[PDB]
Amino acid sequence: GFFGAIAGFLEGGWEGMIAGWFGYTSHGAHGVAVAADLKATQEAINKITKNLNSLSELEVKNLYRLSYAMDELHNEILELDEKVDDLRADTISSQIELAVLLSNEGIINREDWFLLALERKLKKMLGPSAVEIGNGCFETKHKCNQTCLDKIAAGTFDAGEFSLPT
Amino acid sequence: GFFGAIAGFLEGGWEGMIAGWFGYTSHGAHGVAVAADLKATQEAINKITKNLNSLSELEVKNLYRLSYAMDELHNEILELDEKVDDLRADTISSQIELAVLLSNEGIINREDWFLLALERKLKKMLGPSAVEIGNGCFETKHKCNQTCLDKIAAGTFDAGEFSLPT
Amino acid sequence: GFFGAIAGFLEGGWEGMIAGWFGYTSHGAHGVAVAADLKATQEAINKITKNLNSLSELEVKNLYRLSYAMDELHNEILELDEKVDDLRADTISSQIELAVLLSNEGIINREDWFLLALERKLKKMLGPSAVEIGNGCFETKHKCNQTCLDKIAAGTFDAGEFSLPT
Amino acid sequence: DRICTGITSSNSPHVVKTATQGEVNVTGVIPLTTTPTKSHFANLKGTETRGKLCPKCLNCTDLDVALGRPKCTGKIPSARVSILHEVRPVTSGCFPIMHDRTKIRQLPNLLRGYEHVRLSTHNVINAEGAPGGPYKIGTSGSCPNITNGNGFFATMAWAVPDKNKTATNPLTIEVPYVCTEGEDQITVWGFHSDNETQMAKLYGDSKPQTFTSSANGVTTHYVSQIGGFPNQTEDGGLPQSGRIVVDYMVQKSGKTGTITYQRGILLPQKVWCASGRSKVIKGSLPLIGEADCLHEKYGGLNKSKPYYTGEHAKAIGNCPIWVKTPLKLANGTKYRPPAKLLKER
Amino acid sequence: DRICTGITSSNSPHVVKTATQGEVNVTGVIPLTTTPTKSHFANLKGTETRGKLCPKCLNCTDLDVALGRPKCTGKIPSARVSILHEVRPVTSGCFPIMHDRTKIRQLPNLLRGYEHVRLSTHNVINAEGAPGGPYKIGTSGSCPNITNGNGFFATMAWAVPDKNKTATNPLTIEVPYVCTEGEDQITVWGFHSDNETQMAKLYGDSKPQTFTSSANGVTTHYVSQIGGFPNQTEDGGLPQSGRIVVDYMVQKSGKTGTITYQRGILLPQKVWCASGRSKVIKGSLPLIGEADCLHEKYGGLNKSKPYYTGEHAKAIGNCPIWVKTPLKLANGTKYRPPAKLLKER
Amino acid sequence: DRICTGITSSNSPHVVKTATQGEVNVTGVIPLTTTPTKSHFANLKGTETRGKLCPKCLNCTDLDVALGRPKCTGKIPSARVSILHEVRPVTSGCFPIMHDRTKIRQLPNLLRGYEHVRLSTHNVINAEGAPGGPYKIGTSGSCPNITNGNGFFATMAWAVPDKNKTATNPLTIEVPYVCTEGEDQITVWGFHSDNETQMAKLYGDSKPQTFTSSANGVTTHYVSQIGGFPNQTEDGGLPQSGRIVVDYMVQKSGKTGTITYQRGILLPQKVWCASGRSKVIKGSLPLIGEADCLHEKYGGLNKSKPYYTGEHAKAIGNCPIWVKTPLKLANGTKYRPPAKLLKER
Ligand SMILES: *[C@@H]1O[C@H](CO)[C@@H](O[C@@H]2O[C@H](CO)[C@@H](O[C@@H]3O[C@H](CO)[C@@H](O)[C@H](O)[C@@H]3O)[C@H](O)[C@H]2NC(C)=O)[C@H](O)[C@H]1NC(C)=O
Ligand SMILES: *[C@@H]1O[C@H](CO)[C@@H](O[C@@H]2O[C@H](CO)[C@@H](O[C@@H]3O[C@H](CO)[C@@H](O)[C@H](O)[C@@H]3O)[C@H](O)[C@H]2NC(C)=O)[C@H](O)[C@H]1NC(C)=O
Ligand SMILES: *[C@@H]1O[C@H](CO)[C@@H](O[C@@H]2O[C@H](CO)[C@@H](O[C@@H]3O[C@H](CO)[C@@H](O)[C@H](O)[C@@H]3O)[C@H](O)[C@H]2NC(C)=O)[C@H](O)[C@H]1NC(C)=O
Ligand SMILES: *[C@@H]1O[C@H](CO)[C@@H](O[C@@H]2O[C@H](CO)[C@@H](O[C@@H]3O[C@H](CO)[C@@H](O)[C@H](O)[C@@H]3O)[C@H](O)[C@H]2NC(C)=O)[C@H](O)[C@H]1NC(C)=O
Ligand SMILES: *[C@@H]1O[C@H](CO)[C@@H](O[C@@H]2O[C@H](CO)[C@@H](O[C@@H]3O[C@H](CO)[C@@H](O)[C@H](O)[C@@H]3O)[C@H](O)[C@H]2NC(C)=O)[C@H](O)[C@H]1NC(C)=O
Ligand SMILES: *[C@@H]1O[C@H](CO)[C@@H](O[C@@H]2O[C@H](CO)[C@@H](O[C@@H]3O[C@H](CO)[C@@H](O)[C@H](O)[C@@H]3O)[C@H](O)[C@H]2NC(C)=O)[C@H](O)[C@H]1NC(C)=O
Ligand SMILES: *[C@@H]1O[C@H](CO)[C@@H](O[C@@H]2O[C@H](CO)[C@@H](O[C@@H]3O[C@H](CO)[C@@H](O)[C@H](O)[C@@H]3O)[C@H](O)[C@H]2NC(C)=O)[C@H](O)[C@H]1NC(C)=O
Ligand SMILES: *[C@@H]1O[C@H](CO)[C@@H](O[C@@H]2O[C@H](CO)[C@@H](O[C@@H]3O[C@H](CO)[C@@H](O)[C@H](O)[C@@H]3O)[C@H](O)[C@H]2NC(C)=O)[C@H](O)[C@H]1NC(C)=O
Ligand SMILES: *[C@@H]1O[C@H](CO)[C@@H](O[C@@H]2O[C@H](CO)[C@@H](O[C@@H]3O[C@H](CO)[C@@H](O)[C@H](O)[C@@H]3O)[C@H](O)[C@H]2NC(C)=O)[C@H](O)[C@H]1NC(C)=O
Ligand SMILES: *[C@@H]1O[C@H](CO)[C@@H](O[C@@H]2O[C@H](CO)[C@@H](O)[C@H](O)[C@H]2NC(C)=O)[C@H](O)[C@H]1NC(C)=O
Ligand SMILES: *[C@@H]1O[C@H](CO)[C@@H](O[C@@H]2O[C@H](CO)[C@@H](O)[C@H](O)[C@H]2NC(C)=O)[C@H](O)[C@H]1NC(C)=O
Ligand SMILES: *[C@@H]1O[C@H](CO)[C@@H](O[C@@H]2O[C@H](CO)[C@@H](O)[C@H](O)[C@H]2NC(C)=O)[C@H](O)[C@H]1NC(C)=O
Ligand SMILES: *[C@@H]1O[C@H](CO)[C@@H](O)[C@H](O)[C@H]1NC(C)=O
Ligand SMILES: *[C@@H]1O[C@H](CO)[C@@H](O)[C@H](O)[C@H]1NC(C)=O
Ligand SMILES: *[C@@H]1O[C@H](CO)[C@@H](O)[C@H](O)[C@H]1NC(C)=O
Ligand SMILES: *[C@@H]1O[C@H](CO)[C@@H](O)[C@H](O)[C@H]1NC(C)=O
Ligand SMILES: *[C@@H]1O[C@H](CO)[C@@H](O)[C@H](O)[C@H]1NC(C)=O
Repeated sequence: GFFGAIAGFLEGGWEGMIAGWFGYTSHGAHGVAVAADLKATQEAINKITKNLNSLSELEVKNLYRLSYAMDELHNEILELDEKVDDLRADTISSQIELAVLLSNEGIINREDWFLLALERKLKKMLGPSAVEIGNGCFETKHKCNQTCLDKIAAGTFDAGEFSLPT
Repeated sequence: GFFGAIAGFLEGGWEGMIAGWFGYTSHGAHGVAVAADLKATQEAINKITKNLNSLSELEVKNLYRLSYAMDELHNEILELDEKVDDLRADTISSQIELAVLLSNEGIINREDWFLLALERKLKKMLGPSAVEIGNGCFETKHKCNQTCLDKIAAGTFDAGEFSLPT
Repeated sequence: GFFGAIAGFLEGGWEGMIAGWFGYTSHGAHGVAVAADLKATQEAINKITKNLNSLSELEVKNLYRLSYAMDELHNEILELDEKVDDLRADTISSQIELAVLLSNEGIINREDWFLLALERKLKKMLGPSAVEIGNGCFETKHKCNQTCLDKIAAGTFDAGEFSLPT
Repeated sequence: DRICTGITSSNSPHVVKTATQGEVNVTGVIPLTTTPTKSHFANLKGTETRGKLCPKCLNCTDLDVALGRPKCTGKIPSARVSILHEVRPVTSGCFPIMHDRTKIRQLPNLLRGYEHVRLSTHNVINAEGAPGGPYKIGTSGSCPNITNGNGFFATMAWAVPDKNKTATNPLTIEVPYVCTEGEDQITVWGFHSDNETQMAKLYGDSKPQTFTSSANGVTTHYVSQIGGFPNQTEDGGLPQSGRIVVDYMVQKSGKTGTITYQRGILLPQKVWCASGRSKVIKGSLPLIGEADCLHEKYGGLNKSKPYYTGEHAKAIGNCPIWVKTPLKLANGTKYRPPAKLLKER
Repeated sequence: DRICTGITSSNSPHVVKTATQGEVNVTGVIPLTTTPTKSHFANLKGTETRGKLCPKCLNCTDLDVALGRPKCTGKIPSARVSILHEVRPVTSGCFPIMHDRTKIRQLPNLLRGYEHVRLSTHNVINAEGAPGGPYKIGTSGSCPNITNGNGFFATMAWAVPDKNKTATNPLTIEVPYVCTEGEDQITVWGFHSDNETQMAKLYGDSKPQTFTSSANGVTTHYVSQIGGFPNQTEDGGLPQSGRIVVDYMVQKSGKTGTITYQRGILLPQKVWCASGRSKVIKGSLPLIGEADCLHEKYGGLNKSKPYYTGEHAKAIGNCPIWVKTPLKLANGTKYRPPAKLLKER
Repeated sequence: DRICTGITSSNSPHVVKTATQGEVNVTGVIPLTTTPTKSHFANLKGTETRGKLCPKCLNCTDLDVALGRPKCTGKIPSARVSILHEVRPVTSGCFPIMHDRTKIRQLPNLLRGYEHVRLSTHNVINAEGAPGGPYKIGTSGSCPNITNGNGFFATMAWAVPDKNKTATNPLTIEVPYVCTEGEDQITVWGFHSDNETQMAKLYGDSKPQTFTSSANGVTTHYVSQIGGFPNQTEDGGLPQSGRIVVDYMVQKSGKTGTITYQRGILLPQKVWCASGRSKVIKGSLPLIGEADCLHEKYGGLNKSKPYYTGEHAKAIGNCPIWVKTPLKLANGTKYRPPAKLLKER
């Protein structure tokens, strides 16, 4: 979004993430390692589902025939009735398109707040000795292979086992 | 919100806050201490008031009787007129419900930005020697009892009196 | 906005910024120096342009005369037709005013996220040795005159030339 | 120590509806609706409001004034808002009418949709010299005037043949346009009928007669009845043996009208010249007090809240807007479990 | 090492529309529309649905039941939803009619807009004693009753002069209001005509006759034809020499009607008393099955998606909402170039 | 040193309206509305636009062409948009008419709401053999044809009795349907009347005559006038002593019509067959140039801004949308006090 364009985020992504949309990746001597976060993905899905429920629960009134107007004796009234139906359909369609446009706008914008949340969860769990750079990346003093990231993304990483202050 | 669920914020709150919605709490050897912030509460209230003014200042046109149509001689026209009134009321009601839904959505979402603002105001005023953890909490080198938090929440805290660099 | 009121931002601005809306300013022994950021300004302009395109691309149906109703023989039907036109114009006008109000709300709110993005781009590019205060300002160990800020705002600043760790 | 930012916890008994979280509990709200209570009707605040057509005419109904009954003539004040307080108006006056064979009961209500209404100052045709012979103008004992003794409606002339009492073929008059340029003209005409003996005595023929009118593409046809009438209602109380049938036709500006007739015609004399437009809703009388809005189900209202819930109806003035459900605006913070003591361990 | 936060990259073949970025590619979507398929008409789920007016009357059309044809009398069940399955209803029964000279073909469809419809239990006027002389009631061989042999429609009485076969002037009857207070009254009347010889034999005059009706400000005028009729259609198949012309008039509650007539009148006997309101759309028969919504172009529908795209039309029930374009809700993340290997250098 | 992020400060003379801050001052804006200026009417850009009905017929009005005046016959081009440039159309031609006793002035405007309009190629009835006797077809000196000398309207036949000049009872013709299946049929008929001497000389009776028409449930009744006519207007200028009254009736597809008449009938010959639909607004002629939109108050418009403020009216084409107030989109930053020098201390 407009936030990552200026803050210095990465413009590309990883296909090692198969079990989620948002996740972690560690780059080091061994190369690259990738893991996926499940809770962030789950609540993004939940919010999209609640939005779908909101969109699906609005009612409008039925349009049916006038009871007293007969064919070929009241043609002028029946033409005006048809025009009324046309105009009402047009107005409600325009309103629904506006609501869907707002929904998609919000869904596409949340992608940088879901990533700031991840960045500072990682900062809290990575220990006081790490250094924040500014674009979501962190520099550590220890090796982190696939099992390391597996424990990090699962919310069980403890730097105490790494002989470093916590 | 979805921001505090991932960033690691606290899921509960304090009832020692009686003079505001948002505030500070210090946990230490003496136990817990609580104080409330007045300016944040005040501007949240102000924004809700401006939103109420925006909702209350929209006009629609009056619906009254047709001047030329008489009872029992123009029954078909009068039935169509009643249908027109029904449809217009339905459409405007749907639009008003959409506007109130958007308003409440915004009011409920601002609760995490009002708290990030508080977090970094606290970081600025707490002095260079404090350490940020990542979930809004701070670790200090000095004791902070009720009068300490009273001066912090009032915007008069100066770490110079605590024999620490500022 | 409500974010800068609490976070401690500056309430005023600089008129040394002529080539942009958002930018940098350095205050030191030599006085003040000002420079403007071009990419942030450009993408703010781009988003306002896309919003204008969205506002300008909505259609409603034409209103014209009924084909079968004649003057002075069908006056009641023609009065109801005029009322229908009045009501439809009123409804669509109210919807358009709502959409423009939402657009201006969003445009005015983005002014603090465009500034957080700038703040942490600056933190990334200013080097590990700088210290964040909390309200967007930074403290450096080196002099920064107009050419210094010219290289900073242009995205070519490298602290290595300043004999400091990067 | 540890200093943290937080949010209060309180009783959260209110519920609001959001778009991505569902329904949430909130500390406090701002209501935006009310359900009003039925009241009486009032005067609109800032505008002149019409009840009766001529309120300085005493002992008159609206149809009495519209038909021009003697001692029910007066000046009709202008107004931009009107109240329709009578869905089937009645007379209390002059010669008896068979009200239900035409559309005349609705003539007052029509007249109340115009802002300016007046009665012309000259007669539209000269009655004594109209086609069908020299006429003399008949008066009724059930229609006394200011110095009592005999009268008739001021909008019509009862034309009885002067010398020759004979049958006739249909005759045609062209009714001209006498109002000014922006105004509509309403013309009132009709006919009289009686039992056989009196029909042969007054007119010279004892058969049904045929009447036709035409204006602005609208055509109407009538045939009269000889004897066997229903009972007299809504009149002066004198016994009679005949009845009248009354109608009106509208002439849009510039246009001329036509009437075709036979024995028994009540020719038009004064016409209604009417221009402007007024706003009408249904209500009741008397108008007591003053109010911001007039509502067809609730009477006079003063605006406090922007919206309302209840029965939707027509309304005029400064009114709230109708919504399906009671709406609320959150004025608190979301529900927060009292987890002080949980972290206070 | 360097630990970073990131976002996945996948195939992004879907496109959605935003308000500040234009059109974007997304990994996955949720559709919100369908285009339905034409089906047959069904019974509305939760409501009683009307097809034919009397479905226990066998070998009857709707106009047969509305006119009261012998052996087509029965009880008419109530319903809150009706199907209009015939835009020009036909007879198959009694005496031949010239259907196209009045508005009678639309009488069944009118009757299907009311919730409660019934036929009165007494006659509205006494036919033998009406104005115009003592009458005798005529029956037709093309109209047999339950024990075969001669009948007529139950809504009318064919009044032929008993003793005096002479011409007459117009006569007037007042048709009273016999339904209860909230109900509308529909009155059916008409007239019969023949060739010259038979007109002089039945009535005593061989000239065209004139008929007029008036109710609630609505007036109508007819003149009859002597000889030279079109061909018989939609009848019992017996040869005849004359035809009937049938009409109806509506009396709103409390109101009285009027008919003016001459030789050949079919006087009203049973009237339709009707109250309530029903919801009507156009469809077709038979009704097979059950469905959530009834749609004028698609038949019975079951609601799966909230919206639909196609032809907009009238609909009754639990229905989706019409939109111009297919709409989608994003259920993925924006397109992300596969720049692993770019940074993996 | 201290490096900070900031925002510019400039002149902020513009004001915009937000939803949580009230009205704010902004550096610059983008307008979204204009108030247009009155102009002339043009041709719609991309569609064929109708002004006059037959523009290759010279010295003809629209009512002349609709009535079939000699030398005003021609082919009527199709069009999907029409301009109503005359609210009360006039003639300039043939025999004098009493235009105001029927609805005939509006026949051209009706014809301009259909896309395809044509005049049939055969007569709908044979006039000389119609009921009422053998007829001969009358021509007028105020109606010359291509080789001058005598003519009449092509939509009617003036039927004068050939041998027997006698009075008659009402006669009935059935007017058949001669257009193809999707088309509507418009039939034009009328009658002629004169002073007493000439009525006894032409027809054999000097009394008013009665005419009736009926189609698709719509009925109409007329009575003629003998002598004492108004003055001649909008005709060929020759002196006459009688006048005609002209009317039209519409037959929806498949349906038959009926006329009942007496002495003086102008029987229908050519009918208008009309199908499709066209879009109409009020305007004026001539059409000069080309434009995106046609507006009833402003003429031709070219779309620059998406919205407009002014008088709302009907419009056809590519048009902006009406709004109550001038709207603006912020294209700047909020007002920022020039507090450089305040912090520069
Ligand atoms: C959130 O808001 C809802 C909506 O008001 C609250 O639900 C309400 O809770 C009270 C307390 O239990 C209910 O009172 C009732 O009292 C009767 C006895 O008089 C008892 O039999 C019921 O079982 C119930 O306790 C009240 O009915 C209920 N309202 C609704 C609509 O269910 C709720 O307490 C609020 N807070 C939370 C944390 O949910
Ligand atoms: C048709 O209507 C006329 C209305 O006037 C009826 O005429 C009236 O008939 C009554 C019947 O008795 C007459 O009453 C008489 O009055 C005179 C004078 O007061 C008195 O001397 C007699 O003893 C009797 O009371 C009344 O005068 C008379 N009015 C007239 C002629 O103007 C007439 O009866 C009705 N015809 C039918 C067939 O109903
Ligand atoms: C809606 O608001 C109007 C406007 O205030 C209300 O009319 C007010 O009613 C009060 C009470 O009847 C009156 O004002 C006071 O009346 C007393 C009577 O003794 C007088 O002594 C005071 O000096 C004062 O005038 C008056 O009718 C009117 N007030 C004004 C200033 O015009 C109305 O009652 C409200 N409600 C409805 C349903 O309309
Ligand atoms: C973003 O979404 C759009 C919309 O679906 C994608 O555009 C689509 O791309 C495919 C792959 O090129 C197109 O397939 C076509 O195949 C035929 C041969 O069968 C070839 O001749 C065409 O040139 C084209 O390659 C498909 O038509 C196209 N859809 C549209 C509407 O243009 C697009 O690939 C997605 N991704 C990106 C990065 O844009
Ligand atoms: C006017 O309509 C009447 C309808 O009845 C026509 O009268 C019918 O005319 C036919 C002509 O032959 C009569 O048929 C005859 O029937 C008798 C008895 O079956 C038989 O003996 C004869 O040899 C012949 O078949 C029929 O009876 C008669 N019906 C009657 C009088 O009731 C009449 O012709 C029509 N008039 C015109 C001018 O069209
Ligand atoms: C819309 O939904 C309704 C409701 O489910 C559908 O009607 C259902 O159609 C099925 C299949 O014909 C029927 O249910 C089953 O029928 C078989 C027939 O042998 C029976 O043995 C089963 O025990 C079961 O009853 C039934 O007509 C009906 N289902 C129910 C529960 O009423 C309908 O077909 C759907 N589509 C449309 C276009 O209406
Ligand atoms: C924010 O926007 C508003 C709206 O345009 C600005 O208000 C405008 O300010 C100017 C400068 O004072 C006013 O000019 C007038 O000049 C006459 C002499 O010609 C003087 O008598 C007036 O007292 C006034 O100064 C202009 O009328 C005024 N517009 C309105 C609608 O009040 C405002 O200056 C902008 N900036 C700020 C910081 O408010
Ligand atoms: C009814 O209308 C007819 C219309 O023709 C009137 O007849 C016309 O009356 C004038 C009166 O003078 C006749 O003028 C005469 O013309 C002859 C021949 O040119 C000439 O010799 C005489 O000296 C005189 O100028 C005119 O011919 C005559 N037209 C006819 C008979 O066709 C008639 O007067 C009108 N009746 C009434 C009562 O108004
Ligand atoms: C709305 O836009 C249309 C379309 O451009 C305008 O019509 C244009 O008017 C110009 C000026 O009259 C004409 O184009 C030029 O005309 C000169 C005349 O000498 C010719 O020499 C040039 O070569 C060129 O054709 C023409 O009428 C028309 N332009 C086109 C390309 O069709 C119209 O004036 C605008 N305004 C309104 C209110 O409609
Ligand atoms: C009130 O009505 C009486 C009815 O008698 C009128 O008195 C007659 O009026 C006519 C009309 O001018 C005169 O010809 C008579 O000479 C009057 N006196 C009689 C008949 O005794 C009186 O004019 C009316 N007053 C009005 C209309 O103001
Ligand atoms: C069915 O129609 C027959 C037609 O004949 C009716 O039989 C006659 O009914 C009338 C009416 O009461 C009697 O006056 C006659 O005596 C009956 N018999 C004849 C004419 O032979 C019969 O009543 C009808 N049945 C109904 C209406 O239920
Ligand atoms: C134009 O009008 C003249 C009027 O005289 C027509 O000439 C007569 O037309 C009729 C119709 O066939 C003939 O019976 C006469 O013999 C013609 N000549 C006379 C009366 O002198 C002429 O036919 C018309 N031209 C048309 C209709 O094209
Ligand atoms: C109105 O009617 C009453 C009731 O009879 C009467 O006492 C009073 O005098 C009448 N007033 C006028 C002005 O006619
Ligand atoms: C008319 O008045 C008489 C006299 O009391 C009464 O018997 C009759 O019922 C009345 N008519 C009506 C229709 O009420
Ligand atoms: C009426 O029936 C006769 C007999 O077959 C037929 O010749 C004639 O065409 C029919 N009339 C019509 C209008 O079809
Ligand atoms: C049209 O009228 C003018 C005016 O008299 C005349 O000069 C011209 O010849 C006429 N043209 C046609 C085709 O009739
Ligand atoms: C008819 O023409 C005559 C002759 O000039 C004139 O005196 C009269 O006023 C005209 N009629 C009308 C209604 O203008």
